[PDB]
Amino acid sequence: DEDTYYLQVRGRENFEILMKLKESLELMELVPQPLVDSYRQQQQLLQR
Amino acid sequence: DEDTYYLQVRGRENFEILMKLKESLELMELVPQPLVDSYRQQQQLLQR
Amino acid sequence: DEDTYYLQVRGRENFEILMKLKESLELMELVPQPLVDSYRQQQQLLQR
Amino acid sequence: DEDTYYLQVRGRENFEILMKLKESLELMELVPQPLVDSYRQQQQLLQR
Repeated sequence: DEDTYYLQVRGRENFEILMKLKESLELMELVPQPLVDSYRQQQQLLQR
Repeated sequence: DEDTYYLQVRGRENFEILMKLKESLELMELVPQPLVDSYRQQQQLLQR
Repeated sequence: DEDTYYLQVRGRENFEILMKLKESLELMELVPQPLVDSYRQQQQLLQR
Repeated sequence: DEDTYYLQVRGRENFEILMKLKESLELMELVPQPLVDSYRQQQQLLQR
């Protein structure tokens, strides 16, 4: 139990923010791991 | 068309982040407007 | 170490989605617990 | 004005949800456009 799930979200504004996020989170699995690591490094520089 | 929607999210980690968010976004409608305005002020102080 | 944090987000679209979310998540602490429980119940009805 | 921004988020749980999201949203720019389009198609199948 960890595959696709259904998220009931009320309100267009709310749905859109999460929908774009669902795409960002889901797509993060389709981005080459080595390329994500590099980004994490650029981000590791400063969380500010 | 702006009521509750269904968001298919794959991966437990992904689902949990959005699920907690769905709750935060949805609940934001149940928090007294005047009280949210006050918070926005405290937040308006600095986005840093 | 769990108070306010700084999140560096690149891209306006990205910043806005998270900013509105920061407000939703942060405000969730300002909404009466008993009132949130009631919502969670309405949400507990179905995650679909 | 649309580059990196700073998001002040209070509470570890809150910060973590948005932080992982900041990474997902930001990384979405590093994932080949043609590959994202394919995903969007798989997602276009059903929003349920």
